[PDB]
Amino acid sequence: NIPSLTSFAEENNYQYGYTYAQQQLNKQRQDFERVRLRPEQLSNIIHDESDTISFRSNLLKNFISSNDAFNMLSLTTVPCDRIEKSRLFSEKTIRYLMQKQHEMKT
Amino acid sequence: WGKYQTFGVDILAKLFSLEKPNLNYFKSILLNNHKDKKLLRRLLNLYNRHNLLNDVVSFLFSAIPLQQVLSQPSLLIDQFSPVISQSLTSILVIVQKILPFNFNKNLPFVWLSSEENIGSGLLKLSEIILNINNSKVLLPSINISCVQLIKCLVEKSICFENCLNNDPEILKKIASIPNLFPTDLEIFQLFTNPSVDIQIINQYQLLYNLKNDILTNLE
Amino acid sequence: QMEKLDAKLNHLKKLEKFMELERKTLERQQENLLIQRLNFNQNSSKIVNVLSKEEIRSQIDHFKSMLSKPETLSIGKNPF
Amino acid sequence: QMEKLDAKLNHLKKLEKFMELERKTLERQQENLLIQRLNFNQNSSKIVNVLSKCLNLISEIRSQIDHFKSMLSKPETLS
Amino acid sequence: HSHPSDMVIPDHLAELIPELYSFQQLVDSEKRLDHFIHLRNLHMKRMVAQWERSKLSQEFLYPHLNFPNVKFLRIFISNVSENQPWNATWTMRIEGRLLDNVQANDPAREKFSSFIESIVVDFKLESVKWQYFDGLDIKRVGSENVECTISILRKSSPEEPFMSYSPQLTAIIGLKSGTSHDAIFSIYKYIHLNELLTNDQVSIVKLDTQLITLLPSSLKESSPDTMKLTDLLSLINSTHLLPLQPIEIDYTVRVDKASTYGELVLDIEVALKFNNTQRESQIGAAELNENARELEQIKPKIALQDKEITSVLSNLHESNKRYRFFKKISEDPVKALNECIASTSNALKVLSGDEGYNEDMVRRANFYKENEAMLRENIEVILSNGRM
Repeated sequence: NIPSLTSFAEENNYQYGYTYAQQQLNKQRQDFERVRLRPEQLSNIIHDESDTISFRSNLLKNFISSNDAFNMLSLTTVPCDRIEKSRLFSEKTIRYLMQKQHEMKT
Repeated sequence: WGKYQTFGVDILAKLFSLEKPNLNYFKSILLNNHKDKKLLRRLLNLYNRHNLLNDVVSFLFSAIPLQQVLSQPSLLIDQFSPVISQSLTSILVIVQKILPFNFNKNLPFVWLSSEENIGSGLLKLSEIILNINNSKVLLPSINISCVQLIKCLVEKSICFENCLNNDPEILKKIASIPNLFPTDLEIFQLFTNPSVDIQIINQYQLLYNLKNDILTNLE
Repeated sequence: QMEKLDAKLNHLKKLEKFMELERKTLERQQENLLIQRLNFNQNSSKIVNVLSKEEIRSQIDHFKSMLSKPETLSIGKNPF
Repeated sequence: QMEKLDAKLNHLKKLEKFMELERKTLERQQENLLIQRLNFNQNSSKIVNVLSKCLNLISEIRSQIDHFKSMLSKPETLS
Repeated sequence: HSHPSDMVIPDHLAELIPELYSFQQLVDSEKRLDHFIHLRNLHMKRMVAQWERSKLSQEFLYPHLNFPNVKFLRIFISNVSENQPWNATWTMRIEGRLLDNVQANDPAREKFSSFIESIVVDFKLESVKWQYFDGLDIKRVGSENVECTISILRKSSPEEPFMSYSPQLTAIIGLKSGTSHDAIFSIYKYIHLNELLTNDQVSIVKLDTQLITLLPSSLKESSPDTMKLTDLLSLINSTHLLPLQPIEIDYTVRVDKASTYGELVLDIEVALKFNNTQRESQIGAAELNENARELEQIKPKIALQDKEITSVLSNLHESNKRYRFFKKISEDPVKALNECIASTSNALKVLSGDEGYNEDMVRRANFYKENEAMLRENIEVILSNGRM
């Protein structure tokens, strides 16, 4: 097949109305461009991450994540002088930067 | 991740097939009725010379998964033969019919030696595709597309150096690509196997005749 | 860390370029040697098959006998 | 990320050693080229020397053999 | 669930924490490092495959200049002939001497007896053979003179692939010996430089005056036949190749000369199981498999690190959400405390499944005075269709 560019012309094709070579080329045209342009009627209809995203699950997760983070704010009756600060380094990041600074003189 | 970029390399492959409005407009955009003259000259310098050409060619060198099909052997090329074929067709159109003067930077040289070594990737891909069909429709076109693309990139690099004439020591730097320019032993292998084509070994022997003319002009 | 990474990367890339250039030069010199050898032997055989048409019999047979057995080098170990 | 990078930067040394293997192979090919060049030179010299001996002992025809002597007088016989 | 989305720290965190650029261009600095390993691996898959193809070639067969598998061995062609008037004696001999620091009376020496394939001295008295001692001692009777063509076959083991060629092929190729790959490659590179390649297909090859004598008995010198290359490659396999390597020397045992036990020279060399072991086509494959085992050892420690990288990235996004929620409140605590309520009851209306307008908005009369436009449309639409 792989019919033509002349078979795609408007003269050899039907229009809103109101030969043999044309009716032979339009067989191969409609037999080529209906196995090429047909959509996939099976799975892999996900196509990406941002099509199977769920508004209901994210809305439920945000309803939980706002409620518990607001219960963290108001109901935690620890005064501001008593809120102890967290460490800016870990127990492993403080070992690796003692190791690499020891090995930095090479 | 998603095959959405593979749709763009077919828009660019089919819209380059007309020498009139489709390629004249693309030529005047990539290289350079009375208000859009002001609009186009406003949009082109809002896009941050020749950043558009190297962006389009570097994106078309993406979506050819060289790293993925060469990491692990026939399934991935049998799945990605149309996107590879149309991307190589688009790059061949841009190389042959757009690049030949207002340039100020050597674009085929910074595509050939851009630390990713896409020419070696195309040569290994041609080896891989030549080692499946002789040991599934588009592959004889893809082999000749790869070899002709490497040949046209090297020749346009030398021609751009002859036009610009600012970097004289490039004949060393072209011949110092670690897996370009296939050796005489694999071409000796290709001239013996009956399962190969005629145009494949013709493009290979043309590439080797380019390799010899590198080393003669080197000194 | 980034500096040591880019230093070793540049060194390995320059080593790759040097090895590739030397391999290309070796392949070129091998092919040129083979071509010159074929040319010399073809020319010598052509002029000896032309030239043959006493003393000239002895010298022509001497050159044809020397051409019939090309020789190589004496490469071995050192006994003493 | 730095613990991830240091593993590959320790991995690079074997790929460095493969370059030394390639340098060994290229030096062996250089040895082959030198020995084959030496075996070519002496054979070409001996053959052109006994060719000169034959043209010394040999003496539409005269101009042909004198053209042959113009050929093999200098080592242009590769051309 | 390999999400490509959450590998990006796009703008809102990198502007606040400047180390994230130092993180992000770290990761990109890794991404061009591993790719350099990838172009390394396709390099090491290449050169080994380059060398197993060129294993047969004499680029890696004749140079072995660390230790070549060859030991030279000289042989005296001796002749003792007395008891004649000056019974003509014919004590002809062949003596083998290993070129070493070795002696003549050395016990268990690598002579021409312990190590020679064959020495077939073809005499003109009675011819002798050598089926695979301190010397070759031949003596028959006779009177006048005897000439003997001394022929020495070298140790023609199957692991020395350097074989001789035809008397014609040496005149065109230039190699008096070598492997079959040189015999298949030298005429191949000879064809292209004198345009004997033809097209009708690449297989056809014009013959030459130097190539009609390649096959003189096959009768191709009678017709200049531009034939296929297949007949040429099927020609040079046993029509010219593999003579089991002979050396020859012509000499006569003389009637009056005394001896040649210490006067005559020869040149025959030979151990052989060294250079075919430490070849680059197998050492490179062993190094490739070593690096592959090292990659497969180093990979799960990388995967266990990537697990924790993703688990810390998820906590970074979760903490970014709570930082934004705690900052927008602290900036304006009356407008954020009206957006926190109006997006909580609305977050319940959607999750419950209910829909519609706000009940307390549409209950008043100014709603139907500001929406005077759409009601005159909808009342006519419902009345004209007959549903009012």
